Amino acid sequence: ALASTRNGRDSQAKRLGVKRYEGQVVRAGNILVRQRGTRFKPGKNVGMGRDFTLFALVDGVVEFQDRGRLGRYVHVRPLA
Amino acid sequence: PRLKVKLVKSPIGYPKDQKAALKALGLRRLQQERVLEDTPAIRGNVEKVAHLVRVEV
Amino acid sequence: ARLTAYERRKFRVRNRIKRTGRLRLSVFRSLKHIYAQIIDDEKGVTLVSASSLALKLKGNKTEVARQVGRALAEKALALGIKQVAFDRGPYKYHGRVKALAEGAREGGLEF
Amino acid sequence: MEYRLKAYYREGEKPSALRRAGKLPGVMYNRHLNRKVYVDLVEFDKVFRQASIHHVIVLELPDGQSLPTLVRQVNLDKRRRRPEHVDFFVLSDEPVEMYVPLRFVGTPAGVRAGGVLQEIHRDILVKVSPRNIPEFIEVDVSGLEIGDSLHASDLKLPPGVELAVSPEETIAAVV
Amino acid sequence: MLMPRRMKYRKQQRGRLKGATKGGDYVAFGDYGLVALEPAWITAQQIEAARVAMVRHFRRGGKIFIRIFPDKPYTKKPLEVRMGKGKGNYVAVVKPGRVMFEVAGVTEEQAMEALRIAGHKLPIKTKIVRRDAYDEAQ
RNA sequence: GCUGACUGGGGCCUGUAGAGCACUGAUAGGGCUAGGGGGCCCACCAGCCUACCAAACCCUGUCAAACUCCGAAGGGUCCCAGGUGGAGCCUGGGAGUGAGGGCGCGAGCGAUAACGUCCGCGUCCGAGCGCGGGAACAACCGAGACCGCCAGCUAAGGCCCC
RNA sequence: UCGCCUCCUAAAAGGUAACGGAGGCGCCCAAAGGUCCCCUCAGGCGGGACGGAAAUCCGCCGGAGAGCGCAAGGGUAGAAG
RNA sequence: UCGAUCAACGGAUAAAAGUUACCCCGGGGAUAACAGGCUGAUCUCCCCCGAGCGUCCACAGCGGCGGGGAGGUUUGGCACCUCGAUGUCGGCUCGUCGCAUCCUGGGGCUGAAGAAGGUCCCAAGGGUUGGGCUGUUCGCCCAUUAAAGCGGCACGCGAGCU
RNA sequence: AAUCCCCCGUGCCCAUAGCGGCGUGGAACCACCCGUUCCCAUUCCGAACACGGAAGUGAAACGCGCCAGCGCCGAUGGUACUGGGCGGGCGACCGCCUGGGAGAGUAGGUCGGUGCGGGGGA
Ligand SMILES: [Mg+2]
Ligand SMILES: [Mg+2]
Ligand SMILES: [Mg+2]
Ligand SMILES: [Mg+2]
Ligand SMILES: [Mg+2]
Ligand SMILES: [Mg+2]
Ligand SMILES: [Mg+2]
Ligand SMILES: [Mg+2]
Ligand SMILES: [Mg+2]
Ligand SMILES: [Mg+2]
Ligand SMILES: [Mg+2]
Ligand SMILES: [Mg+2]
Ligand SMILES: [Mg+2]
Ligand SMILES: [Mg+2]
Ligand SMILES: [Mg+2]
Ligand SMILES: [Mg+2]
Ligand SMILES: [Mg+2]
Ligand SMILES: [Mg+2]
Ligand SMILES: [Mg+2]
Ligand SMILES: [Mg+2]
Ligand SMILES: [Mg+2]
Ligand SMILES: [Mg+2]
Ligand SMILES: [Mg+2]
Ligand SMILES: [Mg+2]
Ligand SMILES: [Mg+2]
Ligand SMILES: [Mg+2]
Ligand SMILES: [Mg+2]
Ligand SMILES: [Mg+2]
Ligand SMILES: [Mg+2]
Ligand SMILES: [Mg+2]
Ligand SMILES: [Mg+2]
Ligand SMILES: [Mg+2]
Ligand SMILES: [Mg+2]
Ligand SMILES: [Mg+2]
Ligand SMILES: [Mg+2]
Ligand SMILES: [Mg+2]
Ligand SMILES: [Mg+2]
Ligand SMILES: [Mg+2]
Ligand SMILES: [Mg+2]
Ligand SMILES: [Mg+2]
Ligand SMILES: [Mg+2]
Ligand SMILES: [Mg+2]
Ligand SMILES: [Mg+2]
Ligand SMILES: [Mg+2]
Ligand SMILES: [Mg+2]
Ligand SMILES: [Mg+2]
Ligand SMILES: [Mg+2]
Ligand SMILES: [Mg+2]
Ligand SMILES: [Mg+2]
Ligand SMILES: [Mg+2]
Ligand SMILES: [Mg+2]
Ligand SMILES: [Mg+2]
Ligand SMILES: [Mg+2]
Ligand SMILES: [Mg+2]
Ligand SMILES: [Mg+2]
Ligand SMILES: [Mg+2]
Ligand SMILES: [Mg+2]
Ligand SMILES: [Mg+2]
Ligand SMILES: [Mg+2]
Ligand SMILES: [Mg+2]
Ligand SMILES: [Mg+2]
Ligand SMILES: [Mg+2]
Ligand SMILES: [Mg+2]
Ligand SMILES: [Mg+2]
Ligand SMILES: [Mg+2]
Ligand SMILES: [Mg+2]
Ligand SMILES: [Mg+2]
Ligand SMILES: [Mg+2]
Ligand SMILES: [Mg+2]
Ligand SMILES: [Mg+2]
Ligand SMILES: [Mg+2]
Ligand SMILES: [Mg+2]
Ligand SMILES: [Mg+2]
Ligand SMILES: [Mg+2]
Ligand SMILES: [Mg+2]
Ligand SMILES: [Mg+2]
Ligand SMILES: [Mg+2]
Ligand SMILES: [Mg+2]
Ligand SMILES: [Mg+2]
Ligand SMILES: [Mg+2]
Ligand SMILES: [Mg+2]
Ligand SMILES: [Mg+2]
Ligand SMILES: [Mg+2]
Ligand SMILES: [Mg+2]
Ligand SMILES: [Mg+2]
Ligand SMILES: [Mg+2]
Ligand SMILES: [Mg+2]
Ligand SMILES: [Mg+2]
Ligand SMILES: [Mg+2]
Ligand SMILES: [Mg+2]
Ligand SMILES: [Mg+2]
Repeated sequence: ALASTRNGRDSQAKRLGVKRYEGQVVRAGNILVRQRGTRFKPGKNVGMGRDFTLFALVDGVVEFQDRGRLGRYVHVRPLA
Repeated sequence: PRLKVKLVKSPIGYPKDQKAALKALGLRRLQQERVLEDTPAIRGNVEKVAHLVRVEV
Repeated sequence: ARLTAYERRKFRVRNRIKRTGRLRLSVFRSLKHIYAQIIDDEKGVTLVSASSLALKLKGNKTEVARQVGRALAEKALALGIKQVAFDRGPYKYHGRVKALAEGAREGGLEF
Repeated sequence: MEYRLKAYYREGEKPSALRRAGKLPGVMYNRHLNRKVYVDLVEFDKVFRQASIHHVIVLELPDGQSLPTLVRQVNLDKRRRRPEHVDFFVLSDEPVEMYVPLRFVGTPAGVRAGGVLQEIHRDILVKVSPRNIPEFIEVDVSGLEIGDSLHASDLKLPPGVELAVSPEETIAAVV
Repeated sequence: MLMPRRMKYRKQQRGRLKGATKGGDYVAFGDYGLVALEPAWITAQQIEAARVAMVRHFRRGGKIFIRIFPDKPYTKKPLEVRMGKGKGNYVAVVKPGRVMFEVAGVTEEQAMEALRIAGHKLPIKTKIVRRDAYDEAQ
């Protein structure tokens, strides 16, 4: 309807974002980024799960890469 | 060399990190003079609280 | 029309290959010749080379191709290289490009 | 007809102070130079009411050189609407774009006294070699009738130099 | 009256009156301006009050520019208390140093005595201005 | 058992303030122009004039929580240092609390009302109705009361008399 | 009005209230799924029988405004279409 | 692997609607109705501007559209003391104060000949009737009058009455 | 063999590499080109993809230059805003200190740069 109130909803926050930043040490499996579209693409030693979710493939440290119109990139550098 | 930091004004009513700071200079009561090295970390806290304690070299 | 069919399928197959992260056995083929170049990316660097040009052979372009494959294996295997992935570029795996690849086993392989 | 002001230099000396001081921060530049300068506000004002990015201002300043500037920016701060700072462009001989005022000459010249006059531009932007700078532009066009839009090159083009265009736009009309 | 057609959203949050006019402010169309010394929500009905005072002031003659527009919807409840928002019931946000109004094609002594009337219809203090070098070229 | 708040350096994350108009929308003045509002000459396709309608388009000029070509200060997190503190982490025993309030800043609701209401970050009262200033006054300024002193220096605020 | 999703509020990490502002879900698809191979939009202008603002065809221009089963967001043609 | 609008969607039972002015207990000023308080949208009264009407027009008398305030008498907002009780409308009795003045006194202007009015200024000393109707306050009406004023005091006043 | 230059691949920076105009290149690379027997093709078409070729052409495409009309990049100075510290205003809001500091815009910039490998000249 109009007045009484037709509004009132909202959904739960999804706690989305970057979970490991540059030069943080990770282990195989650690998810690195939680995100909706392809907003960061998977890099070197980095997986992407069906919900667009990026994880470390290998132990290591995380480096961020901005490739211009190729988008932004997350890799894991071994010395695992 | 080293700085002489003395508490001249009460921290009552200033944000908690401003109080946390005087613990890093380990200043507790008022008037308290303290003598510590001039290095950038010890200088950071001294600056943060500069509206309370007065400094000298 | 921007960015042609050629350059799309071009990128398409490279990108897929480039993920698995092997050494890349890339294949250019002109209407006259057929060349093949084994690359390591992340160093952006070529390792082994083979051409119908620098080998100066001719007649039956396919048969010429099988040769520049064996030519590559032989030179390549000599540096330790055994496993790689076949780039196949913007070319149907068929004919001349097929032939160089099936001439590139006997030597480093899985094609 | 011809204008000069003064100018001084500065390095430190926070703008707020200078501005309290009756003076007026600004900068001097061109392809070969960029330099920090100030002027007197009350002095500058008298000149600029006249010159107004239309005529050339020759500065002065110490050394004493005398520098052939065009004023290419004035930031007035919006609350008090009064200049907070000034851009002084120094000329050398290479063509440079700029704004020439416009002399509308005639009577309404057809439909006289009259339709409505409607001047759509008091200026035009034109590329000009500094040496010859056409201090105004007589535009008559006694054709001057109801409804038309004169474009650009239908202007006199005082001898020196060409438009910074666009060749097709709206200068005036009557209705 | 003055009002948009077509809005994306019917109601919209109040927000602040913080700052200086941020554009508008330099006297672009006319010989004389009326400039805002204070912030305020100026109402479609105050604007039209001022516009008419001026045309009435000269001859049906002259030319008038306005140049602020009431695109911000202004809600009010009835004498109720609290359940939802709404309703109804338009303003233009106006910070200091903005040119509203701004006449042309009239004698200075006309424009100025009309702009004086005009600002008597406004919730804020105002300033009459003329035109300048300072209003540049563009 | 040195890892703590806080702080220095370095990296990465972000889309607010401000601003902008490239998107989505709104939007003032002018120009040029589709369709026509049909003045009409038709009442054959025609068909021209528009101080009315008008897309887009150009020029000037603006506005936006659910617009963004841009975008600070700050904020988060990790590394390396300082930092021995009624600091920190681990296991376990005992709780109480789950009516908060004022004020400052940033928002929403409200009427650019409320000693209004609802969140955010701080603070103080709560529990500092102990002390000094503000005439008097929880929360504004000053300041964290272990005991004693017929000694000194100051804070805020004050220095004509009370 | 009550659970779930999208946006804003939300003060550039996460999180964050109100009988604050706006919308959606309670399904669907044996192909709308897996893989290999190929292909690239919408729009505009010009040309073309029946064809009209639009059916199909041909040319040029068109980096994505289209599409991605449905709301919104993010994403996306170097594909997710 | 199936049976859930267990949708009040962390889902009391397999199984459930109303009424109480005939009501009761435990609590709450955590929460409504009265009054006060904050607020002042609404209300009453000023003031700015000044299109315009007024033959003409200095606004004699009016005053559109808009703007700024004052007062705290209305209707409300809020929910702050009071629910281990602050008795509620109206009348009667008894007043007292405010002044935004109903009359009387003194003024200016007038579209004031006189008389009589209009409007605004000063002024709170005193005065400000009796009746029909209705619980009424208000209001209407009759007959008079110098006039038949508007408010505040817990909509003054129930340990004073009704 | 290094060095340089041209071509061909193929990376990288991610428009200062872009659009448009102009000019230039076929020996060699490359392309278009000759054909459709064969492998393989077209919801029709050897257009595309594919093969077997080598007569011609640098027209298209591609490469290399040069033009600043567009596009893209873009200071310095000054403001806005602001961490932290203080004031002022009934309010809306405003100012000072210290530290950080845009966006628009102005001056300019730009018709790319570069790694590995080949082929050819040096
Ligand atoms: Mg959400
Ligand atoms: Mg204090
Ligand atoms: Mg902190
Ligand atoms: Mg602007
Ligand atoms: Mg209002
Ligand atoms: Mg209620
Ligand atoms: Mg005013
Ligand atoms: Mg330590
Ligand atoms: Mg950091
Ligand atoms: Mg903003
Ligand atoms: Mg826009
Ligand atoms: Mg915004
Ligand atoms: Mg930038
Ligand atoms: Mg340490
Ligand atoms: Mg503890
Ligand atoms: Mg415990
Ligand atoms: Mg509870
Ligand atoms: Mg609670
Ligand atoms: Mg609370
Ligand atoms: Mg303040
Ligand atoms: Mg409260
Ligand atoms: Mg409040
Ligand atoms: Mg609090
Ligand atoms: Mg308590
Ligand atoms: Mg405490
Ligand atoms: Mg007390
Ligand atoms: Mg006290
Ligand atoms: Mg006292
Ligand atoms: Mg006291
Ligand atoms: Mg106290
Ligand atoms: Mg103590
Ligand atoms: Mg005193
Ligand atoms: Mg958004
Ligand atoms: Mg957030
Ligand atoms: Mg935040
Ligand atoms: Mg956040
Ligand atoms: Mg619904
Ligand atoms: Mg099309
Ligand atoms: Mg067509
Ligand atoms: Mg899309
Ligand atoms: Mg969507
Ligand atoms: Mg969608
Ligand atoms: Mg989307
Ligand atoms: Mg339930
Ligand atoms: Mg529940
Ligand atoms: Mg839940
Ligand atoms: Mg059950
Ligand atoms: Mg019962
Ligand atoms: Mg009963
Ligand atoms: Mg009984
Ligand atoms: Mg009973
Ligand atoms: Mg009881
Ligand atoms: Mg009472
Ligand atoms: Mg009450
Ligand atoms: Mg009381
Ligand atoms: Mg009031
Ligand atoms: Mg009041
Ligand atoms: Mg008044
Ligand atoms: Mg009340
Ligand atoms: Mg209460
Ligand atoms: Mg409360
Ligand atoms: Mg009670
Ligand atoms: Mg009692
Ligand atoms: Mg009384
Ligand atoms: Mg009086
Ligand atoms: Mg009298
Ligand atoms: Mg009298
Ligand atoms: Mg009189
Ligand atoms: Mg008389
Ligand atoms: Mg009296
Ligand atoms: Mg009386
Ligand atoms: Mg009787
Ligand atoms: Mg009776
Ligand atoms: Mg009645
Ligand atoms: Mg009576
Ligand atoms: Mg009452
Ligand atoms: Mg009473
Ligand atoms: Mg009684
Ligand atoms: Mg009593
Ligand atoms: Mg009593
Ligand atoms: Mg770009
Ligand atoms: Mg040739
Ligand atoms: Mg030749
Ligand atoms: Mg050519
Ligand atoms: Mg720029
Ligand atoms: Mg700068
Ligand atoms: Mg500050
Ligand atoms: Mg900049
Ligand atoms: Mg270029
Ligand atoms: Mg290269
Ligand atoms: Mg070479």
